[PDB]
Amino acid sequence: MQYKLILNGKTLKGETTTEAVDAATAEKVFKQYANDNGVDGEWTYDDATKTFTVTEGSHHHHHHMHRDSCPLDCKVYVGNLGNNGNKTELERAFGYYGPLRSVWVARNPPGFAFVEFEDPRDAADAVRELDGRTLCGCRVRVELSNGEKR
RNA sequence: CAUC
Repeated sequence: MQYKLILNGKTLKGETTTEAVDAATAEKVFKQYANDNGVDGEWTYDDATKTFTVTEGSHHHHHHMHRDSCPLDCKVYVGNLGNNGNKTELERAFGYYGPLRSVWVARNPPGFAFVEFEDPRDAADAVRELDGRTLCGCRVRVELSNGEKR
């Protein structure tokens, strides 16, 4: 019986078919043809239209409509926290919403500090649920850090 | 939004 395959990639994309028994032969035929175009992403199958797919993430190229919202932008600010310069509380508070990359706190009876996350969405979620309330024992103004010029 |  014949089966289909789609090679959804950034630049090289396409589709083909083959005579097989089922996935037990189609899943060891398309593996060659896909690598001959050069795709080798998410190996998929549809059990109602009998059509494989391989949505690319292996030919080492991708871009879309993003720039000033990347892993570089993840720096954050926190202040009016309460008298604490030990980082541990705010560090687990930050990394709780999602993994950090760096944390800083000052030297003179502080209640003010700085932070950097790994995903800019970890910083965004943290900023959205750490602000204007309380964390250590104060009112926590929490913002993205303005401390850059590219 | 710096006390590094």
